[PDB]
Amino acid sequence: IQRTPKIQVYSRHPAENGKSNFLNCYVSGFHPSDIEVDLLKNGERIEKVEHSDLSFSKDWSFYLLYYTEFTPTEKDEYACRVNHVTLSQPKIVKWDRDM
Amino acid sequence: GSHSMRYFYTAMSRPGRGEPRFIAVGYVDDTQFVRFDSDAASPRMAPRAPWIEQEGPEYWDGETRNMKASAQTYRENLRIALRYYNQSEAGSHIIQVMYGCDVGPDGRLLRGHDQSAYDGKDYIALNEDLSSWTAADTAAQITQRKWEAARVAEQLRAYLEGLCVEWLRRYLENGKETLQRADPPKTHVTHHPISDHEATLRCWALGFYPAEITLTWQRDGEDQTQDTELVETRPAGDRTFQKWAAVVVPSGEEQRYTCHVQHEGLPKPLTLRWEP
Amino acid sequence: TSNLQEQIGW
Repeated sequence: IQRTPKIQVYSRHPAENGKSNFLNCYVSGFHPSDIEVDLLKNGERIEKVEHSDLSFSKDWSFYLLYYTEFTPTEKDEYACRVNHVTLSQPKIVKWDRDM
Repeated sequence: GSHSMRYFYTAMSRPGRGEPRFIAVGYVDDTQFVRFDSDAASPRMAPRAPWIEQEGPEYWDGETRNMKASAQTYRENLRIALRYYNQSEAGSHIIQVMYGCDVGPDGRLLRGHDQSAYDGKDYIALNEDLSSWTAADTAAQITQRKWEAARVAEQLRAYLEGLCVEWLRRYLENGKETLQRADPPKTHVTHHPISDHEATLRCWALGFYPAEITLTWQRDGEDQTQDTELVETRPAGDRTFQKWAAVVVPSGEEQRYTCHVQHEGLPKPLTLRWEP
Repeated sequence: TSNLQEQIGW
């Protein structure tokens, strides 16, 4: 009856420090549709976060893109925090430049 | 090439928190172009792509009235489904609907679609003949009998073979600079040592449209299906998509591995390898 | 353009 979200955290363009970019958190494959997603900068919640309109795949599971514009640096850590009925506690996926 | 138009509806009950939310989105290929959300302060069918904005107020008013009508119908269907499955009024449930048409390069209908789901499971689907139904269970068989009695498939068939194909043709022309442009992937291979004995080769595809793509790793020309990590194709946020495929390779053996990329935007498939 | 809701329903 329920499917847990897959989570990818990545940037719109290849990251280089000091240049403007977009931080993406793609959640997909989940059911039901209610889901809570935060983008984090050094562990704290980013306020200006937009998301795509709810749609779904051929297997009926849902997907959403959360995104915000950011400027990466070498020190700043970014992450995506997701809660869903299938998850006992929120999952935090860290942004890795290389993935 | 070929093209498709799809509408997706989601109706989401929330007992104790108002009436079920109804959201609709429309797509051509991988490009969303309209949305409707009953939870918007002023619900309306709204543009989500530049080439639909030129449609006149009659278009937007007609689409808004239709989605309000659909919202009411699917709120009623959620109540009906509770009766069909002997379920209580206290739980939250979801109806989903997908329908639309596929056309070939010459704009003729290839295939029509109209399928529904209840709580993420198939419920009823119009068959490829656009005249009969497949019901998933004895509840959906009631709907099937109802729709057979009212000749619902005949109305869908007329829509799918007519207005659906004709509006898709119009949208494809109005948005031809984007809907009829394939953006090929920009590709490269990266290398990440894991240990003294192994390293990861990751084959990247970036900035491509449409989303359909094939990325494979071969070793000595043999596909590495079971040993390749393949992430789901993901949106970049600028229309385009991203994907990668990775293999763990023995140190020194990097050159036995080749990455193969197929995409609509590429005249010929690409073979890549790590180039230190 | 979306299909006109005929609202027979389930």
